[PDB]
Amino acid sequence: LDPQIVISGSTAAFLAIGRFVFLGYQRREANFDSTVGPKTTGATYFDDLQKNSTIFATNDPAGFNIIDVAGWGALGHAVGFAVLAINSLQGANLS
Amino acid sequence: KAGNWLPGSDAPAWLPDDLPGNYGFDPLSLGKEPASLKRFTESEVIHGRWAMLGVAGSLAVELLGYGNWYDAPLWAVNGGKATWFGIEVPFDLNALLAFEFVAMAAAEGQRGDAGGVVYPGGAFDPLGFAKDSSKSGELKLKEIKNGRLAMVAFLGFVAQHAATGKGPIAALGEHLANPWGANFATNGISVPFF
Amino acid sequence: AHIVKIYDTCIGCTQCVRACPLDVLEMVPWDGCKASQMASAPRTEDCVGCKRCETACPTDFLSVRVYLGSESTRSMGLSY
Amino acid sequence: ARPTWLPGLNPPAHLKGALAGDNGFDPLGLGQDEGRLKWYAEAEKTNGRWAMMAVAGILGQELLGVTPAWWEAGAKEYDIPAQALTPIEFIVMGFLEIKRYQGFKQTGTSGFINSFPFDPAGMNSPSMATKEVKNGRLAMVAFIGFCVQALATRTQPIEGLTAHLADPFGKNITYYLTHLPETLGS
Amino acid sequence: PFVPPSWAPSVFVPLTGLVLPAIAMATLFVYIEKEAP
Amino acid sequence: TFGFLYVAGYIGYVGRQYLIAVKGEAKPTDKEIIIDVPLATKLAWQGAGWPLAAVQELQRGTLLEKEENITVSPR
Amino acid sequence: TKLFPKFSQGLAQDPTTRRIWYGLAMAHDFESHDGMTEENLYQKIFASHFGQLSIIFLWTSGNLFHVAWQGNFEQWVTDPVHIRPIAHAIWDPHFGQPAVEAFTRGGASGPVNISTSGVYQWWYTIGMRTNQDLYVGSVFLALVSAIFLFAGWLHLQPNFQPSLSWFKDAESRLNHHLSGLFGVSSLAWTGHLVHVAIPESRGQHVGWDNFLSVLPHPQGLTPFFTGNWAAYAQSPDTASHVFGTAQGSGQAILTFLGGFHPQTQSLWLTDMAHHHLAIAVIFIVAGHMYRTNFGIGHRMQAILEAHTPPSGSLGAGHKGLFDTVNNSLHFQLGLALASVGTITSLVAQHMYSLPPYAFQAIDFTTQAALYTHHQYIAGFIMCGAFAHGAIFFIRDYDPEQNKGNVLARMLDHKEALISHLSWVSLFLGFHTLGLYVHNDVMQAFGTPEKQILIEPVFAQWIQAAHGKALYGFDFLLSSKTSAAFANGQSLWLPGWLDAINNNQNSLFLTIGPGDFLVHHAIALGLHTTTLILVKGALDARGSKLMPDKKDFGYSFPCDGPGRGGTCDISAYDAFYLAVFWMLNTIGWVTFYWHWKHLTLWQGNVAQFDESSTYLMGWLRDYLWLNSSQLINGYNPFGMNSLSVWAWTFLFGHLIYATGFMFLISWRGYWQELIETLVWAHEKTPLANLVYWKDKPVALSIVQARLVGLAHFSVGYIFTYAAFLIASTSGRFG
Ligand code: CLA
Ligand code: CLA
Ligand code: CLA
Ligand code: CLA
Ligand code: CLA
Ligand SMILES: CC1=C(/C=C/C(C)=C/C=C/C(C)=C/C=C/C=C(C)/C=C/C=C(C)/C=C/C2=C(C)CCCC2(C)C)C(C)(C)CCC1
Ligand SMILES: CC1=C(/C=C/C(C)=C/C=C/C(C)=C/C=C/C=C(C)/C=C/C=C(C)/C=C/C2=C(C)CCCC2(C)C)C(C)(C)CCC1
Ligand SMILES: CCCCCCCCCCCCO[C@H]1O[C@H](CO)[C@@H](O[C@H]2O[C@H](CO)[C@@H](O)[C@H](O)[C@H]2O)[C@H](O)[C@H]1O
Repeated sequence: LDPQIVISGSTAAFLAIGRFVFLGYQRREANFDSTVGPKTTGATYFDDLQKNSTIFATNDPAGFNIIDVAGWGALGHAVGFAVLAINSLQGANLS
Repeated sequence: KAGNWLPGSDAPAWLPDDLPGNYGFDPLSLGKEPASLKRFTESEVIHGRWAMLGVAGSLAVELLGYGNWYDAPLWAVNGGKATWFGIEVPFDLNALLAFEFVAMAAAEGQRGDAGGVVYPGGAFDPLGFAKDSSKSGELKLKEIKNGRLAMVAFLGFVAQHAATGKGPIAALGEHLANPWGANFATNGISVPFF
Repeated sequence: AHIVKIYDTCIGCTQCVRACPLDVLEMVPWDGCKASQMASAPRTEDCVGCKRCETACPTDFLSVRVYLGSESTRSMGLSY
Repeated sequence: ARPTWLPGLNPPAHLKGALAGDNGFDPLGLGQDEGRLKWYAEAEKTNGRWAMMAVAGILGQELLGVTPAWWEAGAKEYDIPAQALTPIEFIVMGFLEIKRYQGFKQTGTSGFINSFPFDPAGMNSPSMATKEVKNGRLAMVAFIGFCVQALATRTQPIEGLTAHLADPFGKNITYYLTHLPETLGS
Repeated sequence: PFVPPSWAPSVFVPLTGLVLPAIAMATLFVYIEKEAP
Repeated sequence: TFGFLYVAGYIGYVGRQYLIAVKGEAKPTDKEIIIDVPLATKLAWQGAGWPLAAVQELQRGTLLEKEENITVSPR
Repeated sequence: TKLFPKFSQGLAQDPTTRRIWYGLAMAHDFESHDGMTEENLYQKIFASHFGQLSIIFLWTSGNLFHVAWQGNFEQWVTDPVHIRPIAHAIWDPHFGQPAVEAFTRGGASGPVNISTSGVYQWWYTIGMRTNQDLYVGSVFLALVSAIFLFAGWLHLQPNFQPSLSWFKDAESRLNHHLSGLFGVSSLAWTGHLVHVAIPESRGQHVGWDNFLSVLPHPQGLTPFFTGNWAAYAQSPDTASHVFGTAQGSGQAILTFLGGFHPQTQSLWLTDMAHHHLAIAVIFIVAGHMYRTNFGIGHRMQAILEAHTPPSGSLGAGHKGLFDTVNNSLHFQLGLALASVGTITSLVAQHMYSLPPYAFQAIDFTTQAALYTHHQYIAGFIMCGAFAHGAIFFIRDYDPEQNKGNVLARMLDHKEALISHLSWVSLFLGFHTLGLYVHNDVMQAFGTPEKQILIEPVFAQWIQAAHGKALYGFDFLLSSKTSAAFANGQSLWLPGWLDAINNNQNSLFLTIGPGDFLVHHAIALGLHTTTLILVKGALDARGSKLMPDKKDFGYSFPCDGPGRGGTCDISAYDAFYLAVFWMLNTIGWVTFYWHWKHLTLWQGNVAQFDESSTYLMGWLRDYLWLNSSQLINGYNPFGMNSLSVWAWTFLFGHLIYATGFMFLISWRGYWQELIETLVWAHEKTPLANLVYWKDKPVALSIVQARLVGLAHFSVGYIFTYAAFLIASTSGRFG
C-alpha cells in the first residue's frame, strides 16, 4: 500500500471526526473533571508544576487547539501504520 | 398494557402501563431503576431496528441465490472481489473499513448527542405516518413486536448455523423435507444426551 | 509511664482499687452512679501494667483501661 | 503585547518579558521559581555560547579543508598525546569555570575570570543581549542538526547543503532515511 | 587495568572480617552508650 | 457424591432439630451434656426426609436468623 | 538521658536493654518518630528510596566485578554445556589442605564457589562475550549507584525538597511511569536486542566502538518508515543455527516463531525483541490516559466516583476511595506488595517452563535455585501485603470518609468472609489429608490398587486446549480442524505445538493423580494463609473480645489474662502466625517442583507418578533418598566439595531449633532467671568492679515472637537451600 495515502488518509479522518463529531462530547467529559476540583492549592515551585500555567488558546471557531491536534493526529498515525503493517504481512515468504 | 407474558401474573410496578410493548416481562427486575429502564427502552428499539434490517438482509441474499449471510464476507479472505446483486464493487476490505468507520461514527455520534431520542420523526418520517402522535401507539407496538421477533430470528440464524452449518433458507427446506427427522433434536449438538 | 483512664461507666465497686498491687488507684466522691463514688488514677507513675484492675472491673466494656507506654525503672518493675 | 510563539496566545504570568528573547515560550512551565529561572537564563546562554563556538568551529574546519570530519577529530593523533590532553584540559577548565561560577553568585551576571561583566569593548545594551540569545538559540539547534545529519547522511555540514542544492527533491531527509544501507555501505 | 593484584584477598578479607568489624563495634558501642548533654 | 451429602445433611439436620428443641426448655445447657435420649431417637428417625424439610424451611424464610438478631463486633 | 535513639524520647529514657533492641526495630517506622509531620514523612521516604536504589546497583556491580575478576566466563562461553560457572574465589585461612584441593575446580587458580544464580546464561544471552564486557558494566553500574546516592542527598537540601502536594500528584506520576519508566525502558531494551544481542548471537561483534557503522537489518529503516514491517520477519535463524556463530543464522530482527531455539532450548531472541517492542507501544500509549497541565485525559477521582452500580448492590460504590488511597501510604504499599508479590510468583512459574536464557535448562541446579528463590520471596511479599493492609485499617482508615463504599462494606460482612475461608480450609485439609492417609494405609497393607487416585481431568483438559495431544481430548489447539488451530498455524503454532508436545522439556509437564493431591494441598496453604492474614486485617480495628483494639495500635503484647486470656490478639500476631503457614505452603510448592523435576531430569518420571500418591513415598523416595550425598560431604574418611552444604545443612537445623526456644518458653521464666544473674554479678569480688550501663532484662513479649520467627525462617531457608543445591548439583553437576 502507498504509505502517503494511507497515513494521510487515516489522519484526515481522525482529525475530521474529532473536530466535527466528538469535539462536543469530548469537551463535556472534560468538565466532569471540573466537578472534582483542582489538584492543588499552593504557591511553591512544586505546587506550580501541577497547574495549567500556559493556556493553549486557538483561533479556530470550535476551539480545536494544538493539544487536540496532537491527540487526534496520533490516533490517525497509529491506525494508519496498523493498516499498512497488517497489509504488509500478505505475500510474505518464510514470515 | 399490550398483554400478559405469564397469564395470571401481576405486572411489575416499575414498568409503566403505557410503555409500548409492555407485557410485564421482567423476571430478573432489570428495569427497576428508572434511569436504567430509560436506557433499556432506547436500546431495545435500536437493537430491534438493526435486527429487522439484518434478518431482512440475511433472507434476501439467499432467496435471490447469492449465498447465505455467513458466506458473504469470504471474498475479502480468499481474494475475490465484492459483489452486490451480482454487480461488481471496486472496493477492498481495508477501504471498506474506512468508509464505514467514518460514516457510522458521524451518524451514531450525531444520534448519541441527542440524549436518548428514539422516535425522532421529522426528516426520518418523510411520509408522516407518526405525525399524528396520537395514533402512533399501534405503530410503536407493531415496530417493537416485529423488532423483538427479528431479534429472536437472528439468534436462530447464528445458533442454527453453528449447529448444522446450513443457511436459514436451506435449513427451512430441510425441516419441511423431514420435519420429525430434521430439527434441533436431531443436530447431535443441541441436546448432548439425545 | 503507662496510661490509666477511668470512664464514666464506673459503678464504684472499688474492686479495681483493691486489686491494684501498687496503690495506683483510689476512690473519690462522685454523683454519676448509685454508689456516689468513682475510681481515680492519681499515681500512674507507679503503674507496672499488670492489668489486675481490668481483670476486676465488672462493667462491660471495662470502665478502667491501661495503655502500656514508655518504660522506666518503676514501670518495668525492677529492684536493681 | 509582544509576539508569542503561538498566534493568539497570551504569555504565562511567570514570564514578564524582562529577559532577553522572552517570547512567552514555556509550555511545560519549567521556569516558575524565580531562583531557578535566573539560573536557567544563565544556563541558556552558556549552552548557546558553547554551541555558537562549536558551530563556527565545525563550519570553519570544513571550509578550511581540515580532515578528518568533525566527528573523527578525536581519533586523529596530534603533537600532545591524548593522555596528556585531558589533565591539561581538566585543570584549565576547572579554574575558568570555578571562577565563572564564583562571579555569577556575587554579581548575578556573566563574565570571564575576574571580570563580571566581561565587556572590554563597552558593547552592551538590551539589543545586544537579545541578539546574543537569538544567535545562541540558532547555534544550539544548528549543532544538533550537524549531529543527526552525521548519523543519517554521514556528510559534513557544508557537504550536505551542496548535495541538497544540487538535487533538492532527489536529496533530502526522505532519501537518506530510506537509503541507510547505501550511504553506510560505502 | 581493572584486574586487582593477586594478593588482594590476603589484605581485604582480614580487613573487612576482623578489622573494620572491630572499629564498627567500638563505634556503635560508644554511640549507643553516649549520654545527651 | 450424592450418597455422602444425604448422610451428611441427615446428621446435621438431626442435630439442628435437637438443638432448637431444647432451647425452649428451662435449662438448655443441662440438656446438652446430659442428652435427652427419648427426644434424640424421635428426631433421629424423622431426619430421613431432611431434604424435603430443609427446602421448605428455606422457602418459608425460617431457615436463617435476621441480621438484626445476631451480635457483631464494632466496625 | 541517652542519645540513641534520637527519634524517640520514650526509648531514650528507658534505662534497660530494651532501649537498644527497640531503637533498632523502630528506626524505619517514620510515622511513629517524635515531631514527625506528613510533609517530612514523604521526604524521608523519598530519600530512603534513593538509598535502596543505590544498594541495588552496587550489589549488581559487585556480581559483575567478581565474575570477571575470579570467574571463568570467557572459558564458559566456549563450552557452556560442560563447564560449571564460578561465582567467586575463596580465601578462608581456616581451611585445611584437603579443603583447598576439594574446592579447586573448573581450571581455577585456587578454591572457588560454583555459581547457581544463572547470571552466566543471562549475561551470555544478552551479548556479553569477554571479561572486559563485564568490567565495563561493573564500573558503569558503580557510577550509576553513586549518582542515585547523590540524588538522595540533593533532594534533601533546602531548595530541592519536594512539597507535600508533589508526592500526591497521582495523574502525572502514572503518565510518566507507564510511558517513560515502562514504555521507553522497554523500547530501549528492544534497541539493545536489535543492535547488540541478536548480532552477537550470530557471530558478529557489536560494541560501542562500531555499533554506529553496523546495520541491524540489511534494509535499514526503509521497511519501518514505509509500513512494510513484514520485511523484518524474513529469513529467521534456522533450526541448525549454532548460537553465537554465523552458521545457520538468519537476518530477521522481529519474529513470532513461538517455540524454543533447538540448540539452547530457550526462547528465540527475535521473539523477545518483538515482545518488548509490542508492549513498549502499548505502555507508551497507555501513559497518555490521565490529566496533566495540557487539558486532556482522565482524572482518577472522576472515574472512581462514576462506578457505582445503579441497583445499590455495592452501596456507595467507589465514592471516597481516591482520598482513601491517595492519603494512606500503607494502602499504597499494600497494593504494591500484593501486585509485585503476585508478579514474583509469575516470574518463577514462567521462567522454568519458558526458559529465556541460553543453556539455562541444562543447568539443573540453576533452574532449581531460581524457582525456589523467587517463590520464597513472593511468599514473604504477600504476607507483607496483608500486614500493611492491616496497618492501614488501624492507622489510616477513616470510617466517616468511607461511609457506605466498598471498603466500608467489607467490614460489614467480615464474619461471612472469615467463616467461608474457614470452611474452605477445613474442607481441603480434611479430604486432602484423608486421601493421603488412605493411600498410605493401602500401601502399608500391600494393596496399591485400593487407593483413591483421581485424574486431574480439569487440568488435563486445559493442556489439551493448548495443544497437548497425549490425553486425546482433541480440543481447540489439539484438533487440526478448529478455527483456533488454523488461524495461528502460520504465525506461532508450529513452534508452540512442537515444544508443548516435547516431553523432555518443562512446558506443560504431563500430570496425573500425584499432581491432583499436591495441587489441592497447595490450595489449602493459600486459603489458610489468607484466612489468617485476612482475619488479622478485618479484626484489626476491634472484636468482641477487645472492642477497642484500634486504641492500642498494630503491635502490642496482649490485653492481659482477664476475660479468659488475650495472648496473640493484636493484628501483628495474626501476621506472625501467618508466616508459619506461608513457609509451609511455599515448602509444599518447592518440594513438588523439585521432586517432579529430579525424576524428569533422571528420565524416571514413573517414580514420581507411583510414589507421590502417599506420604511415605515423599519421606522415603525424596527426602531420605536424596540426602545420601549431602550428609557425606564430610565423613570420618575425608571430605569433598559438598562439605560446605553438609555443614550448612546442619547449620540450618540448629538455627531452626533455636527458634523453638523463643516460641515455646515465654518471658516470665527468663526475667526471673536474669534476676539471679544480676545478684551474682554484684556479689562477685573482682567482677563487681565492672558494671553495666543498661539494666539487663529479658526480651519483651513481642520481641521474642519476632526473634523466634526470624530463627525459624532462617533455619527453614538455609536447610532447604543446602539440600536443594547439594541434591541437584551432586546428582548431575
Ligand atoms: C535550522 C537548522 C537546520 C537547517 C537549515 C537544516 C538544513 C538541512 N538539513 Mg537538517 N536538521 C536540523 C536542522 C537544520 N537542518 C535538525 C535540528 C535536525 C535534527 C532533527 C536535522 C536533521 C536532518 C537530517 C536527518 C537531514 C537533514 C537534512 C537537511 C538538508 C535538507 C532539508 C531537510 O531534509 O530538512 C528536513 C528535516 C529536518 C530534520 C530539518 C528540520 C529543520 C527545522 C527548521 C528545525 C526546527 C526545530 C524547532 C524550532 C525545535 C522546536 C522544539 C520543540 C520541543 C519546542 C538541509 C541542508 C537532510 C540532508 O540532506 O542532509 C545532508 C537530512 O538527511 N537535517
Ligand atoms: C574473616 C574473619 C576471620 C579471619 C580472617 C580469621 C583468621 C584466623 N582465625 Mg578465625 N575466627 C573467626 C573469624 C576469622 N578468623 C570467627 C568469627 C570465629 C568465631 C566463630 C573464629 C574463631 C577462631 C578460632 C577459635 C581460631 C581461629 C583461628 C584463626 C587463624 C587460622 C589460621 C592460622 O593458622 O593462624 C595462625 C595465626 C598466626 C600465625 C598469627 C596471626 C596474627 C595474630 C592472630 C594477630 C597479630 C596481631 C599483631 C601482632 C598486632 C596487631 C596488628 C594490627 C593492628 C594490624 C587466623 C588468624 C585459629 C588461631 O590460631 O587463632 C589465633 C584458632 O584457633 N579463628
Ligand atoms: C519518565 C520519567 C520518570 C522515570 C523514568 C521515573 C523513574 C522512577 N521513579 Mg518516578 N516520577 C516521575 C517520573 C519518572 N519516574 C514524575 C513525573 C514524578 C512526579 C509526579 C515522579 C515521582 C516519583 C516518586 C515520588 C518516586 C519515584 C520513583 C521512581 C523510581 C521507582 C523505582 C524503580 O527503579 O522502579 C523500576 C521499575 C521498573 C524498571 C519496572 C518494574 C516492573 C516490571 C514489569 C518488572 C519486570 C520487568 C523485567 C521482566 C525485569 C527484568 C529483570 C532482569 C534481571 C532480567 C524510578 C527510578 C521512586 C523512587 O525510587 O525514587 C527514588 C519514588 O519514590 N518517582
Ligand atoms: C517495600 C516494602 C516494605 C516497606 C517499605 C516496609 C516498611 C515498613 N514496614 Mg513492612 N513489611 C514488608 C515490606 C515493607 N515494609 C514485608 C515484605 C513484610 C513481610 C515480611 C512486612 C511486614 C511488616 C510488619 C509485620 C511490620 C512492618 C512494619 C514496617 C514499618 C517499620 C519497619 C521497621 O522498623 O523495621 C525495622 C527492622 C528490623 C527490626 C529488622 C528487620 C530484619 C528482619 C528481623 C529479618 C533479619 C534477618 C537477618 C538479616 C538474617 C541473618 C542470617 C544470618 C545467617 C547471618 C515500615 C513503615 C512494622 C510497623 O511498624 O508497621 C506499622 C510492622 O509491624 N512490615
Ligand atoms: C502438622 C501441623 C498442623 C496441622 C495438622 C494443623 C491443622 C490446622 N491448622 Mg494449624 N498451625 C500449625 C500446624 C498445624 N496446623 C502451626 C505450626 C502453626 C503456627 C502457630 C499453626 C497456626 C494455625 C493457624 C493460625 C490456623 C491454623 C489452622 C489450622 C486448620 C486448617 C484447616 C484444616 O486443615 O482443617 C482440617 C483439619 C485438620 C487437618 C486437623 C487434623 C485433623 C485430624 C487428622 C483428625 C483426627 C481425628 C481422629 C478421629 C483421631 C482422633 C484421636 C483422638 C481422639 C485421640 C487445621 C485445624 C486454621 C484454622 O483453625 O482454620 C479453621 C487457622 O486459623 N493453624
Ligand atoms: C489550518 C486550517 C486547515 C488545515 C489544517 C491542516 C491541514 C491540519 C493538519 C494537521 C496534521 C497533518 C496533523 C498531524 C499530526 C500528527 C501527529 C500528532 C502524529 C503522531 C504520531 C505518533 C504518536 C506516532 C507514533 C508511532 C511511532 C513513532 C512508531 C510506530 C508506532 C506509532 C504509529 C504509534 C483547514 C483547511 C482544515 C481548516 C482551516 C484552517
Ligand atoms: C487486606 C487489605 C488490603 C490488602 C489486600 C491484598 C493483599 C489483596 C491481594 C489480592 C490478590 C493477590 C489478588 C489477585 C487476584 C488475581 C486475579 C483476579 C487474576 C485474574 C486473572 C485472569 C482474569 C486471567 C485470565 C486469563 C486466563 C486465566 C488465561 C488466558 C488469559 C486470560 C487473561 C484471559 C489492602 C492493601 C487493599 C488495604 C485494605 C485491606
Ligand atoms: C461490529 C459493530 C461494533 C460496534 C462498536 C460500537 C462502539 C461504540 C463506541 C462509543 C464511544 C462513545 O461514544 C458515545 O458516547 C456517549 C454514549 O456512550 C455519547 O455521548 C452522550 O452520552 C451520554 C450518556 O448517554 C449522554 O448523557 C450525553 O449526552 C453524552 O455524553 C457520544 O455522543 C457517543 O459517541
